[PDB]
Amino acid sequence: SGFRKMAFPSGKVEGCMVQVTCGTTTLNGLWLDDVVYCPRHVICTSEDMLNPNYEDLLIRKSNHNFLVQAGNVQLRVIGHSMQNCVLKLKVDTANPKTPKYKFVRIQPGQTFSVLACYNGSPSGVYQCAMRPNFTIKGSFLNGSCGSVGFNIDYDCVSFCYMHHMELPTGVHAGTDLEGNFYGPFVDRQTAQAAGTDTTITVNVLAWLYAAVINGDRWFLNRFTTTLNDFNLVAMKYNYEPLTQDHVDILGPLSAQTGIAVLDMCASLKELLQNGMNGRTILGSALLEDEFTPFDVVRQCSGVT
Amino acid sequence: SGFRKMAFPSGKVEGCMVQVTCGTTTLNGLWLDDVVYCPRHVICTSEDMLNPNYEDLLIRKSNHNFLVQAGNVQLRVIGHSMQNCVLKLKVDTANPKTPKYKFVRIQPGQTFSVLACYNGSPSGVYQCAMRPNFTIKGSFLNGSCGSVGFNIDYDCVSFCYMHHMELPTGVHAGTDLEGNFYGPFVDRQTAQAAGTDTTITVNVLAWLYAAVINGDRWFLNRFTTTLNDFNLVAMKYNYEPLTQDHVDILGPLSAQTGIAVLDMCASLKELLQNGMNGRTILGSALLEDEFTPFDVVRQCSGVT
Ligand SMILES: Cc1ccncc1NC(=O)Cc1cccc(Cl)c1
Ligand SMILES: Cc1ccncc1NC(=O)Cc1cccc(Cl)c1
Repeated sequence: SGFRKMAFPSGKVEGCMVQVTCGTTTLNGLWLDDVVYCPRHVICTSEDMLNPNYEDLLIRKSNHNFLVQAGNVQLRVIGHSMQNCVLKLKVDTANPKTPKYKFVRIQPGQTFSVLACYNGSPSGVYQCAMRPNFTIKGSFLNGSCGSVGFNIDYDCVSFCYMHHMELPTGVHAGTDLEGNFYGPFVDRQTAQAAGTDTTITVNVLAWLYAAVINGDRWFLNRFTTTLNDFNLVAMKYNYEPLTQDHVDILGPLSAQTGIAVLDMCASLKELLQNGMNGRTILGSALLEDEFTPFDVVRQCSGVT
Repeated sequence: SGFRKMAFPSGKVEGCMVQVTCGTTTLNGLWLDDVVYCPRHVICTSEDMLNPNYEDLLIRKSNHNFLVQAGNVQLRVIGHSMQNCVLKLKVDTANPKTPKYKFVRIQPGQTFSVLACYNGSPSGVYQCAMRPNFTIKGSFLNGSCGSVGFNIDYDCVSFCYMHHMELPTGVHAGTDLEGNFYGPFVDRQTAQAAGTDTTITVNVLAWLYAAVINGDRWFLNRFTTTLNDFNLVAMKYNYEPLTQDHVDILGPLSAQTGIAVLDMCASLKELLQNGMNGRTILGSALLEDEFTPFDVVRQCSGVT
């Protein structure tokens, strides 16, 4: 019993964190096999960030200008290349701590753990969601760039995110491990708009199922609804429209609790229209959307 | 910018997790140097838990009855002893992954990271507080017993908690690494009362300081208060009385923000008396008490 915002154990990722220095800028890199991945803005100075020509900037750099340090040992850089917004530094040594891994581009609404790092050293781990507007509400300071987001399936680490930038609104933006930004963001010191962000409806419903399982049932009512009626309410409250695909992934939780998905939707509809009236659900006074249906199943069954 | 419920990187602790089996019961153990620590209830059957005589139960067991498995390799048990509510299994091999460590008994209101484990395998990491009533609101299932709570200071892991029991109210109880329970709990299948739990006032004030630093300032008002006036309000709302010691630890945050501690108390007083009026602070619709003043300083400065 109990429900927590749980992150994956960060050990396999800690063994991959390195510090990358280029000139005066230092940030985090990910050392997998004989390649170090880091944000390409490591090659910029503060003046460059206003409007960087990354190709021209990288041309003034050689293998010896990239200082890669793993813990306390220096790695020899024998190759460098830019792929989208990431730099790939070929080193002469394969990381002995390289776990089984994959690079994956996650979908908005999906969750992942973040290992926040400074100077190649891990400082903390937290669980977050990729917002529908492709931003993350992380906790990152200067020096955190290159910190990564991941998921773990038994022994395989699926890297999904690399931190690049804090928008003027305090929210965060980054790339997949191929250097493609999630969202319309560019790695430039210019005001950039994150779109209107919506609440991840399917995740809120999954979290209401987690609440029923853990004993918080006060919100369950004698009502039901339809996908069309519920979506009229979701639209009014800036919730993502619920589709049959979302209903299908809620199936295991609906089977476990015996509460049909559309019945849970009617509870959510009443919570949206009436608020919580000063009550809490799973220790929260608001509707939580950072737990996918898979996260609820994993946590509620103890998957290691 | 941004403020998250961040846990310590769990890597140094993952390398210590083992599975301990005794008869038909399996739970988690902590392998440090040549000793495996686990809850003593590993020696009980379901029938024993109603009223166990642990000394009599342990006498029927020999070194060979304790099956300790680290990952996939078996450890040879050469000694066994009971210290309070923990079993200490001497193994013939020192854990090569033993980090620098200490055993510490934490105070109520202090925070720590938990590495939830099943069959000696880590499944998740979350940050929590030891409640003033010595319980923790964790996320633990059957098989999680022996999962540990810790803090990390540079390279030293301070182990502070071992999970033993879920109370009939869904809250959790456990021991320090010397087997002493936090609270009045006994490792027995009997209804046990956790006292009245209060909100950790100093942690809420530290979190309001984290809010001001990150931009959420709407709650700041034109008022001030005294320790005695504030404590009258704290008493009414079941908040821990604030002492000069608490004011002293809030000093660094007060210096950083330029908001005197008693001015922050007046904001908290108005929030307690008026609620949030539908607003949020750091993405929360309630007053958060799981961040100590040290956690706010560490997170807001990027301590690795
Ligand atoms: C200071 C900080 C805080 C949190 N995360 C990240 C940062 N750093 C930056 O955003 C630096 C920067 C500036 C313009 C473009 C890019 Cl790609 C990166
Ligand atoms: C089932 C479960 C869920 C979460 N944490 C722990 C558990 N397990 C137990 O509480 C088992 C037990 C029973 C009576 C006394 C003691 Cl010390 C331990």
